[PDB]
Amino acid sequence: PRIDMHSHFFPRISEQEAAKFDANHAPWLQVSAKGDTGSIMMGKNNFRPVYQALWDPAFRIEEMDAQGVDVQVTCATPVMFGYTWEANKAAQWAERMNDFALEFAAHNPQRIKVLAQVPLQDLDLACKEASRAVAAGHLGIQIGNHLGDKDLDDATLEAFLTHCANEDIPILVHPWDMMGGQRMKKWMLPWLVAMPAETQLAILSLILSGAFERIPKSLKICFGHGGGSFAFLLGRVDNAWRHRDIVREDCPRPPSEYVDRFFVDSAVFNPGALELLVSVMGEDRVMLGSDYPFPLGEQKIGGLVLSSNLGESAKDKIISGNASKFFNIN
Amino acid sequence: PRIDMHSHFFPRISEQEAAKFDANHAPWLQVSAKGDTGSIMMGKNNFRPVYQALWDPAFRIEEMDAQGVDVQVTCATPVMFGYTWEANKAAQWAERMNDFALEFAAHNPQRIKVLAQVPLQDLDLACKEASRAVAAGHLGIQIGNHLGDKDLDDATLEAFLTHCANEDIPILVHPWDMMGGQRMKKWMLPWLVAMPAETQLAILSLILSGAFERIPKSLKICFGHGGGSFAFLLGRVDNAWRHRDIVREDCPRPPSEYVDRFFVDSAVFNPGALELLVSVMGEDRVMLGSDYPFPLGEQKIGGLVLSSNLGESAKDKIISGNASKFFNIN
Ligand SMILES: [Zn+2]
Ligand SMILES: [Zn+2]
Repeated sequence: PRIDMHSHFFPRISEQEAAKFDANHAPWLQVSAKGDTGSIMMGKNNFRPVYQALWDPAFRIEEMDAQGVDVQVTCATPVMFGYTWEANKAAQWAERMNDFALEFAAHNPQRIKVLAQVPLQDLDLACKEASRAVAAGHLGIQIGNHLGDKDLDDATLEAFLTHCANEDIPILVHPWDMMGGQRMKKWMLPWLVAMPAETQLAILSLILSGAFERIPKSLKICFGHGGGSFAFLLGRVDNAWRHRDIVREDCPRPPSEYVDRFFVDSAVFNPGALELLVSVMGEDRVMLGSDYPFPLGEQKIGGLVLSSNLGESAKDKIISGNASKFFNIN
Repeated sequence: PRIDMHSHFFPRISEQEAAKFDANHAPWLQVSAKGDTGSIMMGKNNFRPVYQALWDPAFRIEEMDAQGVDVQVTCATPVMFGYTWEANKAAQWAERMNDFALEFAAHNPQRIKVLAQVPLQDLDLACKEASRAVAAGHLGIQIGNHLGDKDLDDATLEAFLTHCANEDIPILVHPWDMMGGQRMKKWMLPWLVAMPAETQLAILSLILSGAFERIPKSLKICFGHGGGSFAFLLGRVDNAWRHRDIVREDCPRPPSEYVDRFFVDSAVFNPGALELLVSVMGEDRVMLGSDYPFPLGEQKIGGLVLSSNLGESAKDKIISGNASKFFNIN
């Protein structure tokens, strides 16, 4: 069988629905002109054109059959996170969005699994929504990689991971709200430079802060897009750790030794990069993920892993065996 | 023989010398307490502790003998760039610094080669200093990777590369003045996350802008630290280019096809990363570089390349043959 554990949905939310939370900032879906083109909206302004597989589970199931994807885990589009909003408002938003998700999956719950969002700007609310959404059927949580200037080393965010660790709740960390200023205005550079940097920064924030020394081993956590550039730049991190005490101050072992504490998806779009990723992380900690249905995703889902020269025992863990164990899927 | 083409110096500049350009912003060297520890200074404030190999060519030659480095190409520490200063002031600074460099190399010009800086905030001055410094003995130019929000696609910076291309002047691009805001305050994250991102951004700015379609093939240009994360994230760039017209708008061929237009050093601190780097760039376009004498440099210069399983014909191009041809060294 074949699991795709990285994919997005966006719910059919009317403009009126969105306007009851925040007319200016709550995103909604406009399936207009000829109803296979939509645009995520915000207030009266467009935000991103999207296509119908983002919102239509019946359509999506047929693309899945075409691709050969038995089970697809899917979760919020990051524009739905709402980490800027007032806490209680965002906890209500998260709850709605996660009901939408379970409604999306209900069309075929055996083949469409969902992960939840949480109102991460309030730790108590966020832990509550995580437990409630997993009880209601979500298989885990998807969070953005940072909360403004708080990166994953910040005690609030570490405490959220530790809550999920203590409840067997898995987490997918997705880059979002990208660093950069005004420098990456063309050619989708934020997605090519800032996004992998964001994800590396999140992994290094956990490692170099010594967060894995405090977070129980039971945490199941996965970083999108192969972990960004993390695996390629790891030798540079180890070298810095061996030669500067300020890099060692909170991290008592070589940084590269902490790759037995997390997972990455396989979406690196290159056979040599995949071979290096599996060399660094081990065949047990890479899961097939496509970023479906977005353009910078993998158009032939699983094609990179299947066409590699990894042993077939490795190919089976990545396309299937690892995400069965990680999310608890049959 | 063995060339190390990435290394830094800093001149014995007094505080009084620095204060005649700018007391607050011009950096100077304080070889104090016990004269093998110095600190780069700025005004009355410290900036970075450095050790004597940064400023002492006689000392440096003995470390070179110890390491087995026949020829070392060295260039400014990026804090000496002065890209913020008023143009004419900075052109005078650059000229002084480049005289210092030739004075540094004069102690053994056959084994110490120098690259120059330029006052990149004025294109006419910058082209003039490049030609004058190469005529006086520099083997090329080292520039920072961006000038504020102008990245290498900006016409000013492309015109500077094109000037050097048309005069057979080689260039080393070094990351500096790192993106990030207030998010990377600990554990030297700017050097681990922002620096490789900066260098990838510089390479992608040339490729995706179509600058290599305008810059003559004669340009010899090298990017520090293996090109940052560029080589690992290249498949992700190609995928984006195949699937979004805005990524193609200025770049008429697949981005990965432009790796025959530039060079990288070999400083990636990991055998798998080096193998992938040589797979992407080819054995002809990677040059041994150490970042000597800094802590995040390679402590056993050339040890990574020599201990690899590259063919010995590949090991010879990288440690020696490529930088002989790139800088014109015997
Ligand atoms: Zn995604
Ligand atoms: Zn350097």
